[PDB]
Amino acid sequence: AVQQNKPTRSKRGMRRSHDALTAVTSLSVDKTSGEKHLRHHITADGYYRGRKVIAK
Amino acid sequence: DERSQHKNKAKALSVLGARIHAAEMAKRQQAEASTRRNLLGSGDRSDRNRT
Amino acid sequence: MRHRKSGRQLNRNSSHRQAMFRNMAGSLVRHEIIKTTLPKAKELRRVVEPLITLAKTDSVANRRLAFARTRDNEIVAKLFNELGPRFASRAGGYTRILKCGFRAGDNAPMAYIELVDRS
Amino acid sequence: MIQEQTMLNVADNSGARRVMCIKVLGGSHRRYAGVGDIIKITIKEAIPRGKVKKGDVLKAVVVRTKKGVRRPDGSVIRFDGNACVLLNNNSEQPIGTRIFGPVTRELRSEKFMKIISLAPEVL
RNA sequence: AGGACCGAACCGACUAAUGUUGAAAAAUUAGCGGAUGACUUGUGGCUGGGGGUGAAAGGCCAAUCAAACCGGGAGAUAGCU
RNA sequence: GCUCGCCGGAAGACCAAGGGUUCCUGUCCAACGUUAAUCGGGGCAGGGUGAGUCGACCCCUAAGGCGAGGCCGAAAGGCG
RNA sequence: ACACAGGUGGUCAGGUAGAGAAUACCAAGGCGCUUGAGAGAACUCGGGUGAAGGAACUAGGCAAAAUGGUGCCGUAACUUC
RNA sequence: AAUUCCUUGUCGGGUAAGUUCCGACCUGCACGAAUGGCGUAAUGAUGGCCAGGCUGUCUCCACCCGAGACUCAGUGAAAU
RNA sequence: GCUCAACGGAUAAAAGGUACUCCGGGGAUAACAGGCUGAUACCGCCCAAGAGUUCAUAUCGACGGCGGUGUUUGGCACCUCGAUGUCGGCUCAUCACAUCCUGGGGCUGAAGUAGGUCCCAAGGGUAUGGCUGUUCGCCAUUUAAAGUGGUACGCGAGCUGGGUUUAGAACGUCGUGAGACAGUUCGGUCCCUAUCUGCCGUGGGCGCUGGAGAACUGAGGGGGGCUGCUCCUAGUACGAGAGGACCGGAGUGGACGCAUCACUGGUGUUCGGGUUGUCAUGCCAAUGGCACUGCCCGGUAGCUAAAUGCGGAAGAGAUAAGUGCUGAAAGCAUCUAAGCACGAAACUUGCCCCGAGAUGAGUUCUCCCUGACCCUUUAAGGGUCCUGAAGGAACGUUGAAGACGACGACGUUGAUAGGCCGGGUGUGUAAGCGCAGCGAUGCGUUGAGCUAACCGGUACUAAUGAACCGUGAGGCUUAACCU
Repeated sequence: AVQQNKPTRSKRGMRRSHDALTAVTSLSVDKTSGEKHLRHHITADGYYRGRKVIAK
Repeated sequence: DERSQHKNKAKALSVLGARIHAAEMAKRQQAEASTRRNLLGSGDRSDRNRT
Repeated sequence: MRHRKSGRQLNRNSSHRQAMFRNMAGSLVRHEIIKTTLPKAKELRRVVEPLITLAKTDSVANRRLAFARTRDNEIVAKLFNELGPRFASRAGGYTRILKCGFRAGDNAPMAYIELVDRS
Repeated sequence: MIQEQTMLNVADNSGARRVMCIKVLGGSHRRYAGVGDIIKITIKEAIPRGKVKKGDVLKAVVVRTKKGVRRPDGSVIRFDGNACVLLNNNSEQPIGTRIFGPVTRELRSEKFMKIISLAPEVL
């Protein structure tokens, strides 16, 4: 239930070695407005795949 | 009875020996009684072997 | 295991799910575009598209059935007078999901769901 | 599907009315008994002047189970109650001279020819 | 009429489960006993430590009871660690 | 703002006891809220409690306290 | 010690069903309990259902399951009637 | 026997099988007459045994509904 | 002048209980368990008077003797008293053979069936209940068998808490008493979110010498290995009869394991209906919310056992105890010393699964890359421009795959998921209208309406044009060919 010897900072780093986040590989460029956005998601202006899907 | 196995065993052996001796003694008494009962008459005048 | 099963539980009991989907379907056909989380949006289709399909043919029985599944007479009236003739030729797929990022408060993947011919 | 502590009705006129299964014979660690397999039973209720008394220990063969039996075509015959026929403890032949209720085809063998002969209907 | 019966408020805590770094330094859920009486409760008062009080368990006397707590003798003593 | 659900002999409303501005308005998110916070019982500033009849104060006593003189007790003090 | 599933005396007492202040759903009124979103593994908690058997479980029918209201017929040993 | 060590004393009932129970027997280690003896209707969240109904308690576990467990975002302990 | 007798005399003067307890210490010292030893316990062996009608050794074996195990009760106090939780039960096991069953064999006081004893053999299997807290034991009924033991008399950071073992209370007994009992009887809190080793699964990184996609080989490892009954041989061999085979063949079961939902069923709060109380949609009618899915009746797919398919083998190699052939040492005899044959569920294969991280990193098939230059410390060196392939990853729709990663299908040249159309299934004659009845309600339209996860289709919705990672012919030394 509890430890008998204090784990090292080395062991702590070894355990945390897989806890790293993964950056997005590449963003997509909208074909009309030219801005970047996450793949399969609408752009920050409200466009998606050229057409303006949501007003503002 | 006792905490010691050796004493318990000794007591058990003594009781067992007494029980066997009692059983043999009782069997002898029962046989002796039966034989005596058959040989002796009822005590009435009818049961006779000599007059 | 849940082999060949369908339907997201969404960490709610069945009555809550039924009521929530009824409310969400009413809201969607009222406003023509609504924003909700991606699994709830994907599950909302299976309730709002049969209602429109039912609404395609105007009849007293169909209206009572739509009323039983929505409990909002204004919603039923709109469905049968507008959404039925508008989608009278479509072979299903009267909605469209557009993934719209992540919610600020709880990082839930949000989406907009709208009728295909909204404009 | 008869196991220990199961009460059964009696299908013959041997004098017993309600018996209880206390062992399923024919194999180590055996769980259930279908039709046509011996079980060791005790008599828990009898008629006033019959061939057997209450409390006797003897064998019996099961003729009807509520779970039923299955035939090669996939069918199943289910009965409304579990019933057995009392047998002699050594010869394993029926004590009574009449059978009550129907039985099934699973019994037709040289061992229980008497039972299927006396049965009023063999399903 | 009744320290009568069934059964809520109210008082209590018999059984099980959970919880045992708990929501809680003893409670919650489902059952349970009394429920016009030797009942229960609010406000105020009285009984002080070798003393009180006890339908009596050495129980309770401010989460502490085979002698409360606070200050003092006091840095008691300790052939023990 | 429109739906959904929960309590409803209470999870609604008004007091005493206890707390002492936590009440209302404007404004701010550093610290407090087991998350975000523009919101708050959080910070800052201003406002808000109106009585011959409600309650306390006042007149009167119960249990009980204090107790002129008094009795008793080494003193302190106890009882009245 | 907490924005704590605990404790706190008095007053008011609506509709329908119900004997009822029990219980269910509502009115007047007030809340959704200050982390959410997914997924639907073992395992844990609180529940629902179950073929054939019905206590074979176990220290023990522990716990679950079952009975449950009103009117009427009928009701044994024993008894301090 | 709330009491008997030897003891599961012996017999009978209940069970297929009963170190417990019930009814007797008396060889009462070591009951006994207000530190009361033996019964006793009613009463008991009292101790033991048996029977009917009922059942996942079990043979022997299976599926389903929610709250955790698992993943993501935010805050972020402890015993050792 | 002191039986100051505890006699170098603590005082002239002194007994008990603590389970209501409490403090300072000790494993300096006991109970549990471990350690050494083996009196005791269990299992063997040496001599052979005797039991066995005669005959020690078929089976036993007196008087005596020598060991093995650690195995009961002990002996010692070496470990722990700044805590090593303890009897029995549940769940889960693993090892030894002094083998309980199955397998092989010698002798028999072995006619046969069935036995006794010993040797070899641990591959598999090795009950359910009544009674008590029970281990043990007795009893009922099976079984081929209901083994003996080790593992802290295995297992409470997995479960229990009945007994024992705290505080309450009583009975018998002892004591004047407080209290005490290997005397009993009623009641009596079992905590821990796993850091490391271990184990079951499942990934990330790098390596395997250019990179990549597949399919394998098998060094090695795991799983599995049980057995009854009936029939034929054959009522034959054997036997006076009763009874009744070896060897060999066939069928059908019990337990266990793997797989599956086609059949029989369970679940199926996502499908349909019946119905009670209340509230809402203005109201009737019809619905919806709440009352455990309100209570039920059914039930699709999926998951499941009780449901139904399959498996344990046959065969080969070398053997154990054992049986032998030929044969001397030792003219004979002799299974052995040379040589040769047979022999079991044990060993190695044969059956199933994992498996090149097998760093000893293996094998085979296929695909992709064939540009120019600078610098100094001149070498498996560093840098710039152009170039980005095969393939992978990321994102999306997802799955009878799944905790999350992973694995599998699909991404417009598309049926991957949702919807839609048709069908199937489940529920059981919807709503509206008309007719009969004063009315509840019945009949017709109507086997209607509704129908999830199923089946066959259909681009209607969502699966983007891209972009990212991965490079640009792959070191040295020998050997055999090629020119």
